[PDB]
Amino acid sequence: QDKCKKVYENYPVSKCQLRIANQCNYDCKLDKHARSGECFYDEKRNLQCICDYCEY
Repeated sequence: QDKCKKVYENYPVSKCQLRIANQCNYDCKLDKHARSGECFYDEKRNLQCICDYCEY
C-alpha cells in the first residue's frame, strides 16, 4: 500500500496546510473518489492535494 496516488495541481496549497479544515482529502473523495486523500510537498517543495487511487 501507499504506492499509488494522484496529485491535484488544481488545488490551493492553502486549504492543504489548513490542519483545521483540510478540504483536500474531502475534495478528493468528493470527485476523484480516492481512498482518503492527503496533502504533501513535491520535488519543488510544493504542497499539493495528493489523492489515493487503488481501492474504493
